[PDB]
Amino acid sequence: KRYGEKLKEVFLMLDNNVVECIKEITESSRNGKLVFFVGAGVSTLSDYPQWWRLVDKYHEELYGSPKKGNYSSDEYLRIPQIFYNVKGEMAFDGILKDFFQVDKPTNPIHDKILAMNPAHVITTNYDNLIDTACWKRGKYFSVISAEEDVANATSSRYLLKVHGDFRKGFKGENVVLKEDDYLNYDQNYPLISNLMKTIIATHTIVFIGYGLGDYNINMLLNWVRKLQKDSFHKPFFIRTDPSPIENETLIYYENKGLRIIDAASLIDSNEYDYLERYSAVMDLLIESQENKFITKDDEVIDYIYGKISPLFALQYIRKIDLKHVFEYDYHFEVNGTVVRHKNKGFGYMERFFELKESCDERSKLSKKQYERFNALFNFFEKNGVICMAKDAGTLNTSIEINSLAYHGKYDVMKKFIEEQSVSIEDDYKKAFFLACLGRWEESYDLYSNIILNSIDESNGCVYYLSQINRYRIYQSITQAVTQFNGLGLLTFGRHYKPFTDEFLARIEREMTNFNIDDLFNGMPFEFQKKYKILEFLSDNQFLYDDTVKLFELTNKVRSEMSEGSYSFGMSSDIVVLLRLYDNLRFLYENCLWSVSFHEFHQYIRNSMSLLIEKAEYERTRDIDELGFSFFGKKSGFFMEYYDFVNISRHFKIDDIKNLERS
Amino acid sequence: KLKEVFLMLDNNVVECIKEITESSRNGKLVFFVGAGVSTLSDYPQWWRLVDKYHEELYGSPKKGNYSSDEYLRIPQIFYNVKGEMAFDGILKDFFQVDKPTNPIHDKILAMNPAHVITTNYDNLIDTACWKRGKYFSVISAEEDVANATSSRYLLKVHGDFRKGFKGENVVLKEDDYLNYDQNYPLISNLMKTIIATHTIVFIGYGLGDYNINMLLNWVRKLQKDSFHKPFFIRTDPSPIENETLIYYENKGLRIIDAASLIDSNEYDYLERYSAVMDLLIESQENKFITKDDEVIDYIYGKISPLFALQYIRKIDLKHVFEYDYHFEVNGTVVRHKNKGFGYMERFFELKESCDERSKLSKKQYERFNALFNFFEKNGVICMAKDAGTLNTSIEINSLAYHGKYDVMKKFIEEQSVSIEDDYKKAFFLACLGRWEESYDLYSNIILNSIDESNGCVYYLSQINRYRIYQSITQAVTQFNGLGLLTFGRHYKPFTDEFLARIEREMTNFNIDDLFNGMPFEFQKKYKILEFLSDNQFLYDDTVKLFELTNKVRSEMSEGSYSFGMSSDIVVLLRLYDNLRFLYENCLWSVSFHEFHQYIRNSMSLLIEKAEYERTRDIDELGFSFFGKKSGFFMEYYDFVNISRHFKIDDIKNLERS
Ligand SMILES: NC(=O)c1ccc[n+]([C@@H]2O[C@H](COP(=O)([O-])OP(=O)(O)OC[C@H]3O[C@@H](n4cnc5c(N)ncnc54)[C@H](O)[C@@H]3O)[C@@H](O)[C@H]2O)c1
Ligand SMILES: NC(=O)c1ccc[n+]([C@@H]2O[C@H](COP(=O)([O-])OP(=O)(O)OC[C@H]3O[C@@H](n4cnc5c(N)ncnc54)[C@H](O)[C@@H]3O)[C@@H](O)[C@H]2O)c1
Repeated sequence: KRYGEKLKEVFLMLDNNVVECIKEITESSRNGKLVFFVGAGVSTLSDYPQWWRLVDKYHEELYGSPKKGNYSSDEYLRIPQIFYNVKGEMAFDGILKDFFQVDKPTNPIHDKILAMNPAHVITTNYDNLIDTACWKRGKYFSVISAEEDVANATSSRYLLKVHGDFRKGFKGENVVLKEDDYLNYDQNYPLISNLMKTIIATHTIVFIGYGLGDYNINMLLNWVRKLQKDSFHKPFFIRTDPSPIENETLIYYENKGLRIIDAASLIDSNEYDYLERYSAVMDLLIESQENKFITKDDEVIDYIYGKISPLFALQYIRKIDLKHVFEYDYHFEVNGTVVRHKNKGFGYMERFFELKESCDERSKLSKKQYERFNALFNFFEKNGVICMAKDAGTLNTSIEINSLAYHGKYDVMKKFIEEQSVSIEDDYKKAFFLACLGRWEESYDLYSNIILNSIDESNGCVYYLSQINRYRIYQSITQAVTQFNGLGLLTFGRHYKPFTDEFLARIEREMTNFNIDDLFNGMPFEFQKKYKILEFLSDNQFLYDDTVKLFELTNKVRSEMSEGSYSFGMSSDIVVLLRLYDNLRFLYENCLWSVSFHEFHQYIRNSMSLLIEKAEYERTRDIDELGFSFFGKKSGFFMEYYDFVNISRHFKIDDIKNLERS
Repeated sequence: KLKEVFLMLDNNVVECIKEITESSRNGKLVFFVGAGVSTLSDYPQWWRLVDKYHEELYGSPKKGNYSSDEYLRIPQIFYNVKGEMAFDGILKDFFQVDKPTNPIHDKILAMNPAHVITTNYDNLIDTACWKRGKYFSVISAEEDVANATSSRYLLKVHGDFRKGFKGENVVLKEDDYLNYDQNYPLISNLMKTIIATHTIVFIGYGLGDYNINMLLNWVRKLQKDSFHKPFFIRTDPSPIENETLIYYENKGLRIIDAASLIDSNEYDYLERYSAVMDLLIESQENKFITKDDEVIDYIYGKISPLFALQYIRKIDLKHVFEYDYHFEVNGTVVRHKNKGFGYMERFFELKESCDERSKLSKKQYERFNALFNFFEKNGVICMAKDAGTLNTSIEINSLAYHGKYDVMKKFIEEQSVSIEDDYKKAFFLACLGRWEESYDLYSNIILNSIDESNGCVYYLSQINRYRIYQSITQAVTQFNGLGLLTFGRHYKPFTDEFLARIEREMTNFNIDDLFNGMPFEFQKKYKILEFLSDNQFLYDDTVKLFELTNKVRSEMSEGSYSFGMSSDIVVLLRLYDNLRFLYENCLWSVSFHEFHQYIRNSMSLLIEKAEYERTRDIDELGFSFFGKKSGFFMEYYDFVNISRHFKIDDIKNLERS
């Protein structure tokens, strides 16, 4: 608690450089492209026998007593080999076994490194501690200690254990410890050597547990020396030695390709408080990831703008989608009021609403922030966002859909189609209108053209939506052809051929072995991060949770005793109606063809029928409980133009008769 | 016609085709695309330019086959003597030209390759990609590796002229090849890491290619049998001899000579390409069930992982076989969306006939026995058309269902011997009133399941622990706020430290990603369990109940009287199947409120239908002797269900109605 503030004090103290390091690392963490090269120090915390202690065992067994001290890199690798060569190989394995067979505990740092959502973890350790913490937390990684495993992996995420491991047996052949092990590494570990390097090239590397004079750190530095300048992202280093890095050192290693983050300088601790140093440099990143470090109105404005700007390409956003956009930090209700939800940090949305309420506070902001605030205000007013539920009141709700297709303006749609397009969005709307009028070959051609142009235009959204709509158009064409060939000729009295053989053959040939499941995955990770809410558009079926939620309308105990638990003092009727309206508006305003499928019609029918049945039952129970004059002819369900058109479009004669007689 | 080709395909060919297809359905195939593919699109073959340099340098063509040396030297002699400008001039002239995406390009992208490494300077693979609508990050220069934005890559290992038709952006002359790893260290490694972790299928190269031969000399060094032998799609007119087939096969390759697959004239290239490319590999994407033993092996492969569980819902089986057949609640099997050999019908025929079972070879009768036992226990009887007199029975062996609390206490007290006993003990503790002990035991099981296993018990323990934590949180919420008034005292079932610890431990846990984070092998083997992590477990049954309620109430209003089987039997069958599945697998989902509501609705509809069918014996039997006898009557299981899943208000309402 007090330290929490001290962590923030450290955070305040962080020079721009440490903040930048933390910044890129935290962004990388989120992108899914961080890797941690975890060395020995992170396990000396768990007391895993340090190496000098084993090099020392060998010195004492070999010659007779411990060395002077300061084993260099050479002695680190040669005393093990001398013993191996002179005292034996089966003894070498016994010394190892005695020290390394001891099961140690798992440190706090092991879960922090894993808390940052590391894409992979490279490690020059034989211990199975990263590999146990992984399991405790549930993070499944593919451990690669041996060459044989490089190809027999399962996940793309990896626990690359360079320098082997004792999973197969405590023998110095299953690990890299002595001089020859390190000398012939490339020859004896070709695939693991490469896997480490490709990962270093692509993902961001944050070293933790190594010295700057470590053998491995300086080996990688010589490889990176070869790499082309700016062909690689510089790796970060976490120096947890117990003192400030001599500025000279900082520079040399900085130029060699490191970006040190000395903990000794970021906090103050005793000479032997190694864990403290780790936690300091490690916590700044963890908290920073959570965006807990934020105080200014400009900061929350920038955060919300960065989160919201990509959605401007759309026309309407469902209230449920906003929950996923903000990562469950807030609940977005159909009523338009938003509430806090598992948010441990600054109330940025509270600040945004407070700014909206008061003009002077808005004037306090800068000019660019003022423009961003204006844009966000416009977007929120369009999508229907109100202040917090605490500050709520007699909020109203009206349904309005801006779409010529919904209102059946066939003449206006044809006139628009006949016009000359000016933008790709106009082409998308034209294709949707063509599909709505039954002209499906023209819609397919226009969607193909839009797909061809968007990829070059860098319009990922239109590209994705056009691909989905083209697939749906192809499916509709296929089912229509099957129906016409199966029964169309009989009922019509004559065989009808709306589509020529050449077009059918061409579409069959072009869309062969097509898979809509992998469409979203292949898009760049930037798009997947910005527009994740659209993933559900690629699923085979949807609107299942909404259908399941209809059970509440079938409840009977509510009439005897109802608490209005749904939302805040709202019945399930209003919630379901607003959910249906939101779904309808989102589908119709975004020009999506999925409206024309059986599932949507069935969902609409079920919702409307259950709502009307609940209204009738409520009226009957009200009449029964009180006198007949009380609600004798009261109508618990009120209809409007939108309900009329919905019923007309989505109900059959049998459904209407069943509703009327029910 | 390809049927004959298929028939002819030797075991070798079909084995190659099998692995290539299967790797693709997993997402691990990679195509090494060479020059030939682009010559199908009449792109200047290299020797055309080697010969252009050999003419502007010397004065004529080499009138001979360019060796591996002259391919790389003639370009360099010209560069060293005629300069960079002209070198790049001929480059612009021959290569600044548009050519069409040949058919083989699309075939390749139809295999949905994970990556496409290529030694081509052209952009034909890239165009086919955009046209197909398949994205790939193109890496053709060192810098591109660090700035890529996708997992998939179009690694152009010899550069491309996308940055201009200069020779500085490509590998063609000799110095470029000699200093390759020095100049392209990142792309060199990337290719090699993919080769190691993906199945490579070369296409567009000859066995004597410089590149093919260099890769093979590196695989020699791998020297740990840690590499998947790369397939090589030969497509030269003549048939590959045997001496070479042996030598190059030993050197690391798996040749698939198209000449052997299909006969052709000396210059029929797109023909040899297509046959091996799609008319075989792509056309063989399906199964090859043609023997009495392959049926048993396939069924055992699809059914073995389910042995870890105790019972399987019949409806869920629809997803096990990928919609190949419809499984009905009454135990009947119907064909649906299956165009290949009928293997379940063959299995049923073998079950009926003992001689067919005797025909099975050794080591396969035990698998048939296990499958027969599993199907008999699950209740699958036979195919629909051969249906006999189906029967209905109820049997739940779960101890907690019958409310034998003392027996569960004794079981908990007794020592455990296997993690299954620990799971049962955790379920018993949850059903007895110990949330802390159940949580601790679930955590213990999660910790101790590190050893090799199917990963099922670990996943179920995680889900159960999450649900138990949710129940603990709700209990605390209604204790600290309402427990004071309910009992008049501040009841403290759990200490603050335990609550804080459990809150801290899973503050980052997200049930949504629990299934995705599991190994890929588990996902393709135990996919049915995914629905256990959301309300999708109870979607189809609820819709069916709604439809049946609507139909039954419509018939009630009409007043018709059928003389056949009751139309609400499916509701009872689904209800009992769901109860058995949830109770025999020791799952906490039995405690959910939506499950209680569904049970209440189903039994209320059943009771209403029974009450209506009770009174019909006075109208239909009063005007004519013709009538019916079938009905519904109370029993122990229904009594327990009602006592557990109904409130006093619902029972009073049913009594009134
Ligand atoms: N060969 C030797 O130099 C030698 C000989 C005898 C004793 N020691 C002892 O070993 C200790 C560490 O030296 P080293 O061999 O690891 O090389 P080192 O000090 O270069 O270690 C590099 C990294 O290991 C981490 N680390 C070191 N000791 C740690 C600890 N106790 N807990 C957590 N992290 C730790 C540090 O954060 C550092 O970043 C020294 O304090 C020294 O007393 C070293
Ligand atoms: N040796 C030369 O440099 C040279 C000189 C002049 C003419 N040619 C002519 O060019 C042809 C191929 O020359 P190469 O040295 O590249 O052969 P190659 O064997 O090196 O070709 C490599 C791969 O490309 C394939 N391939 C060859 N021609 C193809 C085509 N037109 N379409 C599709 N795939 C094709 C081959 O089957 C082989 O698998 C020869 O038939 C020859 O008549 C070659």
